Parts: sequence; C-alpha cells; structure tokens
Amino acid sequence: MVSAAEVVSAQENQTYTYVRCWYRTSHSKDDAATDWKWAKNQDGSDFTIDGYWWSSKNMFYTNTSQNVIRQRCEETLDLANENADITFFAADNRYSYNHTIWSNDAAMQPDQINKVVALGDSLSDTGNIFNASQWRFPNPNSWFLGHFSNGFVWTEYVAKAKNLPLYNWAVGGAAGENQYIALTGVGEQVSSYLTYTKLAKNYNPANTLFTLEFGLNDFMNYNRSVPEVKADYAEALIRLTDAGAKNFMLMTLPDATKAPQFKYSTQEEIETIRAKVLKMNEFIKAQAMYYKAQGYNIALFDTHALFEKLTSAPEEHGFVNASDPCLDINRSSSVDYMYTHSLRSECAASGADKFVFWDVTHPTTATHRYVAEKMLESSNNLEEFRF
Ligand SMILES: CCCCC/C=C\C/C=C\C/C=C\C/C=C\CCCC(=O)O
Ligand SMILES: [Mg+2]
Repeated sequence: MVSAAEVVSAQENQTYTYVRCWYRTSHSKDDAATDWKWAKNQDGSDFTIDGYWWSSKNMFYTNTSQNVIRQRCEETLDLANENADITFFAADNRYSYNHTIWSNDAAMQPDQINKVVALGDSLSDTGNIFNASQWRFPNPNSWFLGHFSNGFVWTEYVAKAKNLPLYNWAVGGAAGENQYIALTGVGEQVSSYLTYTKLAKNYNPANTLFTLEFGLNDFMNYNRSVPEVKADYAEALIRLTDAGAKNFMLMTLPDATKAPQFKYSTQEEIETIRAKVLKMNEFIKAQAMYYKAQGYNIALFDTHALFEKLTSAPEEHGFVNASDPCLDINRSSSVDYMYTHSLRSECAASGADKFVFWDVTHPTTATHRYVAEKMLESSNNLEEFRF
C-alpha cells in the first residue's frame, strides 16, 4: 500500500508535538459540552511527544504509550469528575485540528491483544467528521465532542474495560456526515486502515482486536440492496484476514426502525428496512461461523435480540423510556445537528442514563455502556481472545 522506501523516509522525519486534553465540563452526562487544556508535566512545563507525521488526515506516530499520555491529561486537568470522560489528540498549536496519536508497539511484544481497531458507522464513530466540520457538527453543546451521543460509544467502553488503546475508522450517514467527508464506506475504511498501519513500527496484525458493525447506513440512507451489503461485508473480512487479522468482535444489527426518527417515516419504508436488517443478520451469523470453523477468534453478539428486549420492556433493563429521544427533537431533519437542544421534560426528570435514545437516531451513552457490558458478559470478558 506504501513502498518500503516511503516508509523509511517518513519514519526518519522525526519531530515533536503537543497534547490537547479534552474533558466534559459538567459532572452530569445530561450535558454534552466539553473544553480542553494543553497537557503539562508535574513541574508545570509543556508535555511534548516525539515522533513522525503521516497522511495518505494526519496521524502522529510516537514511542510514548497511550497510558502515559492519558496519565499526563488526568494529572494536568486534576478534576474530581467521575464523568470527565477524558480524550486526547496531537496538536502543534491553537490553529491545529484534533490529530489521532498512534502509539508504536515494541519489537518484543507478547502474543496477546494490545489494541482495538474499529470499523463501522455512527454506532462506533468517535469524532471522524468533527475536524472536517470545523468543530461545528454535530454541535459540541448537545453532542459529545464529535460522538453522535452524550458520551462514549460501545467500542470506547470495550477498549477501557480491557485498558487498551482504540483506533477508529468508523463514520455513519444518518446525520448528513457525507456533506463533510467522502470515502465513508467499509471498503474505504479497510483501505485507510491498511495504508496507515504500513507506517506503524513493529505492527503485528495478530495482536489487534477488530470490531465491525456495518449495514445500517447503507439500508437507512442509501436504499442499498441486501446482496450488495452482504458482498461488501464479506469483502471486508476477506481483506482483513488476508492482511493478517485473527481476532474479531462481530455483531448482528439492531432493528433501526425502532428509533424515534421512524415516527415520521411511512409504514412501507419501515417494513422495507426491517426485512433487510433480518436478512443481513442471518448472513452475519453464517459469516461468523465460517471464520470460526477456519480457526479465527470470533466473538458474535446478538445486538438485535438485546435491542428487541430493551425496547419492549425498558423497565427490566434500567430504562424508563425506549421510544423518545432524550433531547427535545420532534422531527427528523439533519439541520438539527447544527444547533443546541434542551432535554425534554421526561428526560430532564429521569436523567439521560434512563433513556435508550439521545437524539432521533442515536442511543445514549448508557445504552452504549449496557451493550458493551452485555458483550463482555456473553464472551466471558472475551475468553477466546488472548489478553
Ligand atoms: C452495534 C453496537 C450498538 C450499540 C448501541 C445500541 C443499540 C442500537 C441503537 C439504536 C438503534 C439502531 C440504529 C440507529 C443508530 C445509528 C445509525 C447507524 C447508521 C448510520 O450511522 O448512518
Ligand atoms: Mg461490493
């Protein structure tokens, strides 16, 4: 994907950069607003990281571990907030965009999972559209720093439970994301992953836990046929396994037609999408069995079955409401992502942790956490994966 000569030249172009530490300003997850500070050392001097830049979206590659960078942000911010939900990025100055930091692995690494790589849509996106929108979409007062929720997504909860770095290629389409970036498809995501990892040092793909949730963007936003979505899903698994991937967290798709935005869709539109989701889920199960029979490490979670339980009896799963958004949005219009919204009366009363949905499409961070924990329980804190 990148010649060996190009890799050497890039890796030898050594420099330094600074770290932007982001945090939730409120102690409540009802408030999505965030702010940032530069990372500092204990003596008050600026914290810097050594490494090299590369772009095919600039990634900064450093020898400094994600834990060390995280620790510097925690100490700099010195918040007594359990909901601080700290994230960090590389940045040369005040004008810089939020650049992902890749921590290079050691040459003598043990045979165990040491990072999470995510592929998918808005259900896994951690801010891929936010630099492209000049930090204006989704509005950072009502959506958590480029996440289409009031906090972390399921992949971040999974990565945190295992104390692992998470590197994200996921980006959706239900919020008008394609008015900001092109190349959002799963094949474009796998291509981008393959290109950027050639620049990494001592990269062993066998030590990566891959997460993949794909198909809802295609069925909801692009009216794509079931065979073309099945073919793209099979193609992603073929390309990843041929490039050394051994470990996957696969999942069935929740019935997206249960989301508040479908209150404003016709019955014909709803039945079309629902039928496509059901056919796709049978194919996802067949694909998981196919790779499991070949000796790959596959964890399959039935998110569809869990979501049916959650929406039919929310009171049995820690929720008061599964039909309305927490935010006071009572229509389906992508322009609403540009504005600040108040919480509806019922959600302000119960708290955002008691609602399944945050906006007309996306789940709350409590729903993301519930799914992530059910996943770890199902797989016995991921038993067929070596940690
Ligand atoms: C696979 C992990 C799921 C964790 C969240 C739990 C339940 C699903 C939540 C909501 C209902 C389903 C779909 C609508 C949500 C996002 C839009 C995805 C497509 C896009 O972005 O265009
Ligand atoms: Mg195809």
